[PDB]
Amino acid sequence: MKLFAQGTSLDLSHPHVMGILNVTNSLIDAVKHANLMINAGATIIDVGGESTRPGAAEVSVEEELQRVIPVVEAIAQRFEVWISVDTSKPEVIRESAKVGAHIINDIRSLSEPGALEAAAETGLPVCLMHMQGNPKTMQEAPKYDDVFAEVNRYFIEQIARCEQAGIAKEKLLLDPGFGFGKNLSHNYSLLARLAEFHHFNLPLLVGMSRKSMIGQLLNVGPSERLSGSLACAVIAAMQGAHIIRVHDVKETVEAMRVVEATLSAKERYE
Amino acid sequence: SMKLFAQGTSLDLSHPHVMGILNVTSLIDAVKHANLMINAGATIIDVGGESTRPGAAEVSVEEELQRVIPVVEAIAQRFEVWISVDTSKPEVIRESAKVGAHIINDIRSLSEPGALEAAAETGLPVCLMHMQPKYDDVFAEVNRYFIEQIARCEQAGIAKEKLLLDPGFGFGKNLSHNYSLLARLAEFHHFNLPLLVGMSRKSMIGQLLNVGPSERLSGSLACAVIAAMQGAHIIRVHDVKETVEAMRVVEATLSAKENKRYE
Ligand SMILES: Cn1cnc2c(O)nc(N)nc21
Ligand SMILES: Cn1cnc2c(O)nc(N)nc21
Repeated sequence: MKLFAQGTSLDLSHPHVMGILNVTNSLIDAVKHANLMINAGATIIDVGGESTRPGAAEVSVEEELQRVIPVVEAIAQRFEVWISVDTSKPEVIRESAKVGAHIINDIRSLSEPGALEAAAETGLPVCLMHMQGNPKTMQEAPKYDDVFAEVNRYFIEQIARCEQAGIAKEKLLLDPGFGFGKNLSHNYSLLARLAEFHHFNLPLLVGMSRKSMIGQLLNVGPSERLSGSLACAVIAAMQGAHIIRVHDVKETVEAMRVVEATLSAKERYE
Repeated sequence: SMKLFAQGTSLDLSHPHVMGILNVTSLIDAVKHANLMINAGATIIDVGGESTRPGAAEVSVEEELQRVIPVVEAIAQRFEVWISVDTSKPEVIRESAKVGAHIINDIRSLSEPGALEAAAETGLPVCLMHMQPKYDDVFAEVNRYFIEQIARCEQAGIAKEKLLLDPGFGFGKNLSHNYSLLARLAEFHHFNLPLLVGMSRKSMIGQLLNVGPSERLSGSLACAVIAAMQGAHIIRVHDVKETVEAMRVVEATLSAKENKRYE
């Protein structure tokens, strides 16, 4: 299983670590951080210029372009690492692709007007992440009859949506969207059954690093969540997740080596 | 529904337990380290008074008793935690039980003269660990050993309800063997006995990552989670606080799963 973009490829025969580069002096520091993450073993860098947190304010397209495009450009010309961009905006998708981004990572799954068409035009890999509602209100009262079933149904529908727009399955990744319109028990129900999403025969991406599903479980703040985040990462990767999106790259890469050694000796866990 | 009974209390093995390592190979400092591990969430303390490491200095019966017994006694008097004692000597087994030890943890699986009888006399739970570097099928060999040792114990009057199995990570095993056993750990549940594992800071992490003993936390946590996801009941570690947090995540995950186990 592989992905192709910008004349290179990403081999997903072992779990990859995606380091988070939050860009909400600035350019200089961003590239410094990307370098540290690459040295720590990150093979994808995730650049995001609009907050995806509960209650977040929107960001204008001109400001998002200013935050994201020169960061993506600078990385793509200095390093060989793959680059993903967290954007919902057609114009950021186009301009990011133009300067070398490899993966379109939209928490809104190209729901914005023109996003679907801009994504397809790029020819790039696209991640489809489940979210209930939208970031302004998604965490007010998350509710599911059957969260696994509804997330699974969403993937079926969105895959169809992308295919019809000319984005082939071979370009798609799936992400259950931990924390996005989900309470604590919803998150663990999905993590417990993550392996069952392999039926789509698509790459699985997960992001749990320092999130509330760890915080609310341990009752600690964001800086005390490394051990829980590693446990989540390991649980996901043992079930065959292909990309793990994290803040703490070095520690996560070490954990994935152990997972990889265990998987090699096996005849995936489920 | 798996439980262990000892010294008038019981250990509920419906969820994983973290066992903290207390090295005593003074009494004040041993008690304070035990207090820190309990505060960090360890529910068993493993006390060792002749090191189990390779080529560690052997000690006399009297020395091991002087090292081990006062520590077991002090913990049993001050805390509600369960106590595991690392020993191979009949006399230490006997005296440890007398001052409140809950589990006999013998890396040699009660192989020394007298040890099997002394263990059976105490009525305490007994951990059977595998130790031998080469195997035709390391899992099959470890599985045969367990079959052998379980029988030997049952013959001596130690019922199956008292046994725990440990595959013995790093004990006569190379990198490949260790990960082979880790990968297939869930298959050992066919014995219907508790599984105890210890991978904390060991060579199966160190050689894989090429880092020193103090740099292996992330890898140790990965091993723990992997074992616990497969239904391992007790995890023996140096870093209790972090392991306990990781086990809490594993338990939230298993509670959401139908099988309550990954294989
Ligand atoms: C941008 N972003 C924040 N959290 C995320 C998650 O969990 N997945 C993806 N794909 N993107 C995320
Ligand atoms: C005492 N000791 C050291 N390592 C050990 C391991 O891996 N298992 C058990 N049961 N005891 C151990």
